[PDB]
This record gives sequence, C-alpha cells and structure tokens, in this order.
Amino acid sequence: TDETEEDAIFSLLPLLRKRLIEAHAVSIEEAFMTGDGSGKPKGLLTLASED
Amino acid sequence: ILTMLVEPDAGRATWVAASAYGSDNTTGSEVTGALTEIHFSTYKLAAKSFI
Amino acid sequence: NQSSSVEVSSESYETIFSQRIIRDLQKELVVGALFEELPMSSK
Repeated sequence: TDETEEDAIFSLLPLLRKRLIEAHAVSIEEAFMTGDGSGKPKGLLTLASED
Repeated sequence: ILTMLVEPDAGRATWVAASAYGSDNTTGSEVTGALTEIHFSTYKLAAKSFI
Repeated sequence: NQSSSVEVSSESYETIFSQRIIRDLQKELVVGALFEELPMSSK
C-alpha cells in the first residue's frame, strides 16, 4: 500500500521482490520433488509409487 | 542495548488450474511476511586489592 | 502499519527519536538580587 512506504524509515520493496522470486523457486522445487498429479506436475516420489 | 533485524522465512506460490484462466484466480495466491529483532547487553566484573 | 503484505518489527523502526529538548515557562526571580550586598571578612 501507498501509506506504508512513507510510514517507515527504510524501504520495503526489495524484500517484497526477493520473497516473490524465492517463493516461486521453492514452490517449483517442492512440486517437482513430490507434487501430485492433479493440476500439478507429478513428483518423482509419486511417479515411483505409481509405477 | 543493541538491536538488529532478522529477515523472515520463505513463502510459496500456487498452481492454478488452466480452466480458471479467464477468471481472476489466474494470479493465484499471496505471500506475506514480517521482520523481527534481537537485543544485546553486558555485565560488569571487578576486583580490588590493597597494599 | 500491518496493512500491506510486508511489515516491520515494532514502532521503534517506525519512529524518529529527536535529541531536541524543550522546557515550559518558568517563574521569574525578583527579590534575590535587588538589595545591596555588604561584604564581610570575619564572623
């Protein structure tokens, strides 16, 4: 929000962008490791179980 | 006292079904987080002697 | 603020502590210093 950037002593944007990018990386990594099949790529553990 | 800041943990994104691509669920979910802090302090040690 | 996605730990990081020091009005002194002074050199 607009009234939080002024309402602080330091900036808060770089933290936001970093958290977004790393959240993407974490989610994709976890989904590839053990993601299900419904709407998400099948995880290696799930593939090995179903085979 | 001395005080610094501790950067928070990690979030994650979400997988959207390709069916809901037209709607407003396309963007997905939201990531949130807040900082913390730590403190330091000292203690006193002394000894005396007479001659 | 606790309204956006990202926050801050406490108000101490949303505050400015100023070293400027201010005082209220004070009573004026009149009587201590209008009478003539008589120096002494003994008891």
